[PDB]
Amino acid sequence: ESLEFQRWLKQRDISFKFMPNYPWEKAKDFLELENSLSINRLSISWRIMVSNFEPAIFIQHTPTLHGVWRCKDQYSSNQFSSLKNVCQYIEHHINSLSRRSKKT
Amino acid sequence: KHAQLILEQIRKELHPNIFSEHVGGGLKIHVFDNEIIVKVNSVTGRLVLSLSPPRHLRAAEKNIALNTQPPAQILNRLYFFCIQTQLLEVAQCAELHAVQGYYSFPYLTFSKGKWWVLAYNVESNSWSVRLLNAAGQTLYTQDV
Amino acid sequence: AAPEMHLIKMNKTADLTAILKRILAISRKKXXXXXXXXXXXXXXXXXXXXXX
Amino acid sequence: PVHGVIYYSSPSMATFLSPAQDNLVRTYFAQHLKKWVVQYKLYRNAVTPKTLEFLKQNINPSMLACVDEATMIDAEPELEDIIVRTKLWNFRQSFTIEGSIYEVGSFKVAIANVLQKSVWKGILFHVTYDGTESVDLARPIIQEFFLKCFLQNNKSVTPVYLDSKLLLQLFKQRID
Amino acid sequence: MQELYLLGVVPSRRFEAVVNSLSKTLDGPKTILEFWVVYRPKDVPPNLPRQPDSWLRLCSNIESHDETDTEWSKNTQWSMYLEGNSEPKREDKCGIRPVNRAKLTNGSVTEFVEKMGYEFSHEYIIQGLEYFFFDTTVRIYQTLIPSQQRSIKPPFHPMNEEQPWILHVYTHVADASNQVAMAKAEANLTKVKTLLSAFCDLKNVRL
Amino acid sequence: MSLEEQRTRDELKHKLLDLNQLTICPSLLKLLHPETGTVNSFYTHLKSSNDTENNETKSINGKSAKEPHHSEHDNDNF
Repeated sequence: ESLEFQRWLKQRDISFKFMPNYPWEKAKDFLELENSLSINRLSISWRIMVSNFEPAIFIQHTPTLHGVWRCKDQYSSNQFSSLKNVCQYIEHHINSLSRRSKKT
Repeated sequence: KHAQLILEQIRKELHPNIFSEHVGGGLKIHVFDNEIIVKVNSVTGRLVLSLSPPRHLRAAEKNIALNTQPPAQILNRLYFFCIQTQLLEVAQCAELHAVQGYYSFPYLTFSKGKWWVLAYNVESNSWSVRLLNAAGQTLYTQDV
Repeated sequence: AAPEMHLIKMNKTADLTAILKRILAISRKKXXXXXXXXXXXXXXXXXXXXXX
Repeated sequence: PVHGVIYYSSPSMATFLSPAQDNLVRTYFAQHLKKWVVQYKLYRNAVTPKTLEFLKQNINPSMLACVDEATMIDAEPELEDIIVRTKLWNFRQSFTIEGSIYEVGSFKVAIANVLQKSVWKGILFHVTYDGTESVDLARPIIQEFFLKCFLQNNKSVTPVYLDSKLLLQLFKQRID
Repeated sequence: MQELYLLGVVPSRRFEAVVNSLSKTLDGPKTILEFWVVYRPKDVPPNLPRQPDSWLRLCSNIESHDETDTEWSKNTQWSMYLEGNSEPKREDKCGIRPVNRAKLTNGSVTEFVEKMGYEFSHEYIIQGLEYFFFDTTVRIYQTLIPSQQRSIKPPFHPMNEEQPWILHVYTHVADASNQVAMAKAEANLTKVKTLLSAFCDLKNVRL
Repeated sequence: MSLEEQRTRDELKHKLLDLNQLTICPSLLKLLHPETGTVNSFYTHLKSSNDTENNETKSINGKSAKEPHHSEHDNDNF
């Protein structure tokens, strides 16, 4: 999925950042990997970037296995189903964010 | 034989709009098209979303664990609901809140942000701008 | 009111009008491209269409 | 994050006027006073009283105020009722708070019809809002939306500060 | 909560050897450490419920707590119990005692029973071992008397330091109205009794 | 000359005054003078702490808190 995002932006070379924070990075003993593979929510923020002076539309992303694409800008946070929804949302940016930036 | 008889069972208990096929119970909560199967042996039917499914299968199938209240119009619940979530994602930009208080119909209210009132309705989807109160003067289109 | 065959009165943007748009008096004509010298003419062709 | 529940002399309309508002909705907001009286005397008042109300903050903690009026311990049971039922304890005309909290935006409005054992008491209203501001930088301005939708025949009672504080604040209306 | 249970002494001399016949074949071992206060509601008038269960039993589990740490008395987890008595005519049969398993959350803890005014009485500490079988479990006993009232510091005071291991298979029914968990759990734990019978002799005792 | 851009930051300082309607901040206006030496209502909805910033051609960071006013190094001004 994250590969689909990254390939999606390799398409257009916009700057963005995969940001892992894995439980399995941690293991003070062999029994902590036992807890390191829990289904629990896992943040993976992304940082799409072409705009300069303005701060990135920082993203919350916790693809829990069950029981997961909510970005935030300077306007409003928004859950997205498909990553494609993120893509097209930033296309709403590639037009309207560009225009609104032009009006500023 | 009993299985495809169930496949035609729900299919003829179902609506024409959603073509259930023998390819694999292709339930068609558009945009998505997804599997309908009953489990071999012990039940909890193997109906499946097309990648990772959330609670939908879990809900219909734990409902199968409930056994009571056969699922057909309930599948229609799945249809209208998953579509609800879809449109909610479509409701994000242009905050068409679709608050349901002004009428509780299955037809389901569509609304607007921020807001004497001038109503907003679509269904098929069909772009019937039915502004109403009562019933204000309206205008209609069938694009897309 | 109206009054006159003049139409637009216009707003953005692209659409397949049927509601519709570019109304002269009351009823829409969907002639977004109509000239000020030809908007009333569009309402005249619309008048030709007004038979039913 | 100031609290501000308000009692009203003009009920019913909350079920009617709030939906009439063109805006958005959330979930339940119901809570229950439960007066107590020990089957014998002795334990009459204060620290060792007939007085008691487990307080049903149903909305969040799901934890009763195991409180003999200003006796601060809390627990879900219920089982404690039966524990209290060792040839002991009765009730008195408590008035439950039930309703209707709804999503709005910058602020959100808790709503609840209020119910004496004599059926009715009188609806309470509340509006949660951002707490970084001092008490009245916008609280009256929030109350502009207590006048939008317009609200009528309000009681003077003013409990004041998340919402756990409302528990003690229940007493502010309970002692009435 | 209708606990179903039996009793059987284990001399300490054979204890851990029994544990080898237990824990290797069971869940656990889990050492127990829980400070009791069985406060007695001295009350008027008769007929008082007066039964041992009728007296209150605040139940502070503290097994993970330090033996000298000071925050315990009203910060470490507490509980409370009256519990119904085990059934009449429960001969040899596992005793069935309904239970109110109380829980609590405040810096004030003990206080409410004295807010109920109840007097202090006898005190001890469950300190045995427990071995799971789903909802059912066995709970072999150690109940040392604490060295001082509201003092968590060992040595404590078993009636003999040649302390009996009051082995105690059990389960906890949600509600006694159905026959289901009755015969079911009685059967499972009777089979558990067959397991202990390979090394012990449990019995019912009136309660 | 270019101070009009800083005046927008001063207008942002006026927005802080607008926040006052909702001292050292004047010294921050003096920092805007140091800069001279060298819609958003939705952002308020985000504040309804949050984030915001200036642009073209200075990245003052008007992130809501009080509020940030950092120039753009990070220049963590408030």
